[PDB]
Amino acid sequence: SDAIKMFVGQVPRTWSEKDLRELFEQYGAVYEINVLRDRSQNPPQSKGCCFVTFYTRKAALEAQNALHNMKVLPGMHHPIQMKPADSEKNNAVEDRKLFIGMISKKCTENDIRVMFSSFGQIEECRILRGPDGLSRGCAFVTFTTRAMAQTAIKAMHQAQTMEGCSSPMVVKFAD
RNA sequence: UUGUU
Repeated sequence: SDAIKMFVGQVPRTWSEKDLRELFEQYGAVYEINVLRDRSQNPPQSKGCCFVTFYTRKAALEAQNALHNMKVLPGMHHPIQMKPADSEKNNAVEDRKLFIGMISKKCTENDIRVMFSSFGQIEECRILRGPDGLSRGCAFVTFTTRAMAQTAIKAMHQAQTMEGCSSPMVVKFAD
């Protein structure tokens, strides 16, 4: 597939980029290798992990299948751990998720889904409830794209007041 | 009791 950066743990601290390139190139072409370093004192030191960026997702997956939880590098007591790097995380859920406040306590998950369905696909909708299943009068709504969440906010924030509520509905990005 | 899982 397209390029992807993988985080790799249980790499011996003595290994450099050269050693890592050699290992990974067995499975697919490597764009870049970067050993994570600690510069807190002299000299800089490997943190025992690296990033490897493969040109294709296919290569990354083949390396993962071959290595993750399978290959134990020299001196290690656990096998390589490999997964996509944090920097590759794209649609953080946290940035696509709305807090909906001041909704009626009678409001159902389905009620909220319907109210907000016109703005995009809703991947999740949860009413916050207390111990006795009573609504806390608020919800979380996750859209598939933040774009759809912004659209809902502009259209729905304080647009109406629901049954039993002291103020208009609150629609905003979740904390 | 405006309540952010």
